[PDB]
Amino acid sequence: TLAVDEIIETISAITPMAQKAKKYTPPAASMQRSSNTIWMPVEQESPTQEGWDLTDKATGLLELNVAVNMGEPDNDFFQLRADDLRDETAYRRRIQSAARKLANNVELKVANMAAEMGSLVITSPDAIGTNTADAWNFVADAEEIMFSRELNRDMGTSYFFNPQDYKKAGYDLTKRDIFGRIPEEAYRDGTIQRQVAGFDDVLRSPKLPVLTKSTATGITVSGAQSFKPVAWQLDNDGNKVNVDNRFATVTLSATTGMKRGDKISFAGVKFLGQMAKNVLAQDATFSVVRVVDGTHVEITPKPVALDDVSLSPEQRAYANVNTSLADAMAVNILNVKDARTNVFWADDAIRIVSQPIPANHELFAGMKTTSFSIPDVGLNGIFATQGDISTLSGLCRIALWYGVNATRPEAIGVGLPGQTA
Amino acid sequence: ALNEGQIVTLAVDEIIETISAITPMAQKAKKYTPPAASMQRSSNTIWMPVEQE
Amino acid sequence: ADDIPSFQNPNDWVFPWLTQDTIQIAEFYEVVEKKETAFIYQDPVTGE
Amino acid sequence: ENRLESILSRFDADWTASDEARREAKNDLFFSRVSQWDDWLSQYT
Repeated sequence: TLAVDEIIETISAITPMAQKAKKYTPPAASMQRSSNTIWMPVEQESPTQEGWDLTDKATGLLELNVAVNMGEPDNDFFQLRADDLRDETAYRRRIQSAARKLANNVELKVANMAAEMGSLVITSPDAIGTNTADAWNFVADAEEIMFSRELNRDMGTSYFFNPQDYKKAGYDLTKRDIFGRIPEEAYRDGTIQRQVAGFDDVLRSPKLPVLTKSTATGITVSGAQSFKPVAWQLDNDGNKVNVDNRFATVTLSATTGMKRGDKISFAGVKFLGQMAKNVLAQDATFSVVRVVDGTHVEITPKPVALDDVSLSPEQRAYANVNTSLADAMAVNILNVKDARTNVFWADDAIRIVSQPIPANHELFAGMKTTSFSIPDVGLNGIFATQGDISTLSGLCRIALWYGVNATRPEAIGVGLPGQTA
Repeated sequence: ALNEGQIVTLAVDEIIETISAITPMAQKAKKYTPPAASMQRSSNTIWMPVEQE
Repeated sequence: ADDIPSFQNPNDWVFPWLTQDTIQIAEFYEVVEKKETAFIYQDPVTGE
Repeated sequence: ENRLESILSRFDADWTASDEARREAKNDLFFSRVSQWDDWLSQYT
């Protein structure tokens, strides 16, 4: 048996979304007592009254907020036998592969969260390679829906194609019967362009999810409902507890065939100009976040109605939907067919909270803990090693404690080509 | 007013002392440190003589 | 002197027969580097 | 905030950091000054 040290490298993955996502490291000492949840305010919107005599019409101040928290460690526990030779030959390569897999898992979490809590939904009735400049139209629809809603894009925007649609865009570019500079670039290399239709970062991602179609049909809103912006509310004991602004529990006729990730739109509700409060020509799109009970769901954009008479003026200043729900409004599902999602967002919509695992303390004697800097994704974990003779082995564990958060779900989007049938 | 703002909880860390005891007998009692780790068996005790009469 | 002090004993179990019957205290020295005001006088004899 | 707590935290950190070297140095001093037979666990005979 002849054997060498030559390695046949087999995989090489890329992690653009995790790299681009901002990473937050709040103080662990305070986070320990705050139950790993920290609250951040939201940009304040003020009401407006016009007239001369405004007696007893003075409003109040209302500032809503969101909350960001984390999950559980994403470890690489594995036991290593000392006597075996195929383990000594493989230990260090296993450590390297563990680092790469942890980075890949972080990227997968980012992509899935972005594609599942993306309020803005752009859909197409056919494939991208159907008409000329259809990929450009797909990007421009997203850019226009972000522009019309007046969403803050100071940090920057991003658009991630899946490889199939990226290839379709390149094919559309190269079938132009001409060669300027963009067509020659799209011919020599597969890249369409670094900036398209107003986005300042257009990339392709191999780890974008596939949005399986929803079997839900014939669902109507059960009972007229009103959702009111609020910052805190009183609990049973009278204490004021904060309220997250990126959720709203609606009651439907029956939540069968719905899951986390589907996109819905009620018949009648229309988007607003956020700051200016002008009715748009586009249907309001929501993403169902959690299917609680059997007749309720939780949608991520809270549907504050401009025509709601039960809203105080300061609450109505935050309205993003031109009307409320009226006990019969049929809800149309938007993902009626499987499609690998293209995902666009504002760069300050997805963040990655991270925390240390203080296993270097004097409490954990008998085991050695050091730090472990993940490449690609810029994160820290711990690398802990312990021994054992009850099995004559050693345990190695690479732990990483973080959590992806979507602070502005109204900024993230989802592109769905070919949503016919 | 109706300033529906944001509410936090402030747990500050200046403790309130409640317990203050004294040990007047143990301090008076003499301490000894023999190097005999067999006393765990409780049948191994140190024998010391008594002044003769 | 009546309030007998105590501190982390550096001699854990001296092992002749009996303890030294000692009292432990600590002195903590700390150095602070800071800018402090200085006055520029004129020497009546000579030298600015 | 408490001066006592800050001083004690600093002292405890240094004391736990210098634990092994201090133990070895104390053992060296005892070995070189008092006796080379440290037999108190050997009392089972």
